[PDB]
Amino acid sequence: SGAIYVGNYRVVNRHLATHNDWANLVWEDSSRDLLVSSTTAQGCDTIARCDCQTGVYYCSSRRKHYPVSFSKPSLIFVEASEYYPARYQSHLMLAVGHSEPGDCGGILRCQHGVVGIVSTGGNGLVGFADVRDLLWLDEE
Ligand SMILES: NC(=O)[C@H]1CCN(C(=O)Cc2cc(C(F)(F)F)ccc2Cl)C1
Ligand SMILES: [Zn+2]
Repeated sequence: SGAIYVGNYRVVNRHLATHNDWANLVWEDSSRDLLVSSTTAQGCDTIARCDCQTGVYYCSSRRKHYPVSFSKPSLIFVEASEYYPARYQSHLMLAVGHSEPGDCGGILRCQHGVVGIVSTGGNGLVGFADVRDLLWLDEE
Protein backbone atom coordinates (compact mmCIF):
# COMPACT_ATOMS: atom_id res chain seq x y z
CA SER A 1 0.00 0.00 0.00
CA GLY A 2 0.97 3.69 -0.35
CA ALA A 3 0.27 7.04 -2.04
CA ILE A 4 1.90 10.29 -3.35
CA TYR A 5 0.37 13.56 -1.93
CA VAL A 6 1.09 16.58 -4.18
CA GLY A 7 -1.04 19.76 -4.09
CA ASN A 8 -4.70 18.74 -3.94
CA TYR A 9 -3.95 15.29 -5.50
CA ARG A 10 -3.57 11.69 -4.16
CA VAL A 11 -1.74 9.33 -6.55
CA VAL A 12 -2.27 5.62 -5.88
CA ASN A 13 -1.97 2.29 -7.77
CA ARG A 14 -5.26 1.98 -9.81
CA HIS A 15 -5.68 -1.65 -8.66
CA LEU A 16 -5.61 -0.51 -4.95
CA ALA A 17 -7.82 2.64 -5.26
CA THR A 18 -10.55 2.79 -2.48
CA HIS A 19 -14.31 3.64 -2.91
CA ASN A 20 -13.49 7.20 -1.72
CA ASP A 21 -10.85 7.57 -4.61
CA TRP A 22 -13.34 6.55 -7.32
CA ALA A 23 -15.96 8.88 -5.75
CA ASN A 24 -13.43 11.82 -6.15
CA LEU A 25 -11.68 10.81 -9.44
CA VAL A 26 -9.35 13.19 -11.44
CA TRP A 27 -7.61 10.82 -13.89
CA GLU A 28 -6.95 7.11 -14.24
CA ASP A 29 -5.07 4.95 -16.73
CA SER A 30 -5.44 1.18 -16.59
CA SER A 31 -2.43 0.65 -18.91
CA ARG A 32 -0.18 2.57 -16.42
CA ASP A 33 -1.80 1.16 -13.17
CA LEU A 34 -2.31 4.79 -11.95
CA LEU A 35 -5.28 6.67 -10.44
CA VAL A 36 -5.31 10.25 -9.16
CA SER A 37 -8.06 11.47 -6.80
CA SER A 38 -8.67 15.01 -5.36
CA THR A 39 -7.99 15.84 -1.67
CA THR A 40 -9.25 18.51 0.79
CA ALA A 41 -5.83 19.34 2.24
CA GLN A 42 -2.65 20.27 0.33
CA GLY A 43 0.14 17.64 -0.01
CA CYS A 44 3.88 18.24 0.32
CA ASP A 45 5.50 15.61 -1.93
CA THR A 46 7.57 17.17 -4.72
CA ILE A 47 7.50 15.33 -8.08
CA ALA A 48 10.90 14.88 -9.74
CA ARG A 49 11.25 16.49 -13.21
CA CYS A 50 14.38 14.71 -14.48
CA ASP A 51 15.77 11.62 -16.34
CA CYS A 52 17.55 10.06 -13.24
CA GLN A 53 18.08 6.31 -13.44
CA THR A 54 19.30 5.83 -9.78
CA GLY A 55 17.23 6.33 -6.64
CA VAL A 56 15.96 4.76 -3.42
CA TYR A 57 12.67 2.85 -2.96
CA TYR A 58 10.71 1.74 0.08
CA CYS A 59 10.02 -2.03 0.37
CA SER A 60 7.30 -2.69 2.94
CA SER A 61 7.88 -6.57 2.89
CA ARG A 62 11.41 -5.89 4.28
CA ARG A 63 10.72 -2.56 6.21
CA LYS A 64 13.71 -1.21 4.29
CA HIS A 65 14.71 1.49 1.72
CA TYR A 66 16.99 0.14 -1.00
CA PRO A 67 19.22 2.09 -3.40
CA VAL A 68 18.57 0.93 -7.01
CA SER A 69 19.43 1.58 -10.69
CA PHE A 70 16.23 1.49 -12.83
CA SER A 71 15.39 1.46 -16.56
CA LYS A 72 13.77 4.38 -18.45
CA PRO A 73 9.89 4.36 -18.56
CA SER A 74 8.81 1.78 -21.19
CA LEU A 75 5.99 -0.54 -22.45
CA ILE A 76 6.76 -3.81 -20.58
CA PHE A 77 4.97 -7.15 -20.63
CA VAL A 78 3.53 -7.83 -17.19
CA GLU A 79 2.33 -11.31 -16.22
CA ALA A 80 -1.31 -11.91 -15.30
CA SER A 81 -2.23 -11.26 -11.68
CA GLU A 82 -5.58 -11.14 -9.77
CA TYR A 83 -5.87 -7.39 -10.79
CA TYR A 84 -5.10 -7.47 -14.55
CA PRO A 85 -4.80 -10.08 -17.32
CA ALA A 86 -1.31 -10.54 -18.95
CA ARG A 87 -0.69 -7.24 -20.81
CA TYR A 88 1.81 -4.48 -21.75
CA GLN A 89 1.95 -1.88 -18.99
CA SER A 90 3.19 1.52 -20.21
CA HIS A 91 5.53 4.09 -18.48
CA LEU A 92 7.05 1.26 -16.31
CA MET A 93 10.64 1.18 -15.02
CA LEU A 94 12.37 -2.03 -13.76
CA ALA A 95 15.14 -2.52 -11.18
CA VAL A 96 16.77 -5.59 -9.62
CA GLY A 97 15.27 -5.81 -6.15
CA HIS A 98 12.73 -7.44 -3.85
CA SER A 99 9.02 -6.82 -4.41
CA GLU A 100 5.88 -8.67 -3.15
CA PRO A 101 2.21 -7.80 -4.11
CA GLY A 102 1.66 -5.75 -0.90
CA ASP A 103 4.75 -3.58 -1.74
CA CYS A 104 2.74 -1.66 -4.40
CA GLY A 105 2.53 2.02 -3.43
CA GLY A 106 6.08 2.24 -2.02
CA ILE A 107 7.79 5.43 -3.21
CA LEU A 108 10.84 5.56 -5.47
CA ARG A 109 12.76 8.85 -5.01
CA CYS A 110 15.85 10.49 -6.57
CA GLN A 111 17.66 13.75 -5.57
CA HIS A 112 14.92 15.73 -7.39
CA GLY A 113 11.89 14.22 -5.56
CA VAL A 114 9.29 11.49 -6.17
CA VAL A 115 9.94 9.46 -9.36
CA GLY A 116 7.12 6.89 -9.06
CA ILE A 117 5.52 4.09 -7.00
CA VAL A 118 6.01 0.29 -6.86
CA SER A 119 3.53 -1.31 -9.33
CA THR A 120 5.03 -4.73 -10.41
CA GLY A 121 7.42 -7.45 -9.10
CA GLY A 122 8.56 -11.08 -9.03
CA ASN A 123 11.62 -13.03 -10.25
CA GLY A 124 13.92 -10.73 -8.25
CA LEU A 125 12.69 -7.61 -10.09
CA VAL A 126 10.58 -4.63 -8.95
CA GLY A 127 8.76 -2.32 -11.37
CA PHE A 128 7.72 1.30 -10.72
CA ALA A 129 4.95 3.30 -12.38
CA ASP A 130 6.65 6.59 -13.51
CA VAL A 131 4.87 9.88 -12.55
CA ARG A 132 7.59 12.42 -13.82
CA ASP A 133 5.76 13.03 -17.14
CA LEU A 134 2.51 14.11 -15.29
CA LEU A 135 3.35 17.81 -15.35
CA TRP A 136 -0.21 18.84 -14.40
CA LEU A 137 0.37 17.28 -10.90
CA ASP A 138 2.32 20.56 -10.15
CA GLU A 139 -0.62 22.90 -10.97
CA GLU A 140 -4.42 23.50 -10.47
N1 LIG B 1 0.64 -3.23 -12.22
C1 LIG B 1 0.27 -4.50 -12.16
O1 LIG B 1 -0.05 -5.15 -13.16
C2 LIG B 1 0.35 -5.15 -10.80
C3 LIG B 1 -1.00 -5.45 -10.12
C4 LIG B 1 -0.63 -6.44 -9.03
N2 LIG B 1 0.57 -7.09 -9.57
C5 LIG B 1 1.23 -8.09 -8.96
O2 LIG B 1 0.76 -8.69 -8.00
C6 LIG B 1 2.59 -8.45 -9.53
C7 LIG B 1 3.54 -8.96 -8.47
C8 LIG B 1 3.88 -10.31 -8.42
C9 LIG B 1 4.84 -10.81 -7.55
C10 LIG B 1 5.18 -12.26 -7.56
F1 LIG B 1 6.14 -12.55 -8.43
F2 LIG B 1 5.62 -12.71 -6.37
F3 LIG B 1 4.15 -13.03 -7.88
C11 LIG B 1 5.48 -9.93 -6.69
C12 LIG B 1 5.15 -8.59 -6.69
C13 LIG B 1 4.19 -8.12 -7.58
CL1 LIG B 1 3.83 -6.42 -7.58
C14 LIG B 1 0.96 -6.54 -10.87
ZN1 LIG C 1 16.02 12.97 -10.48
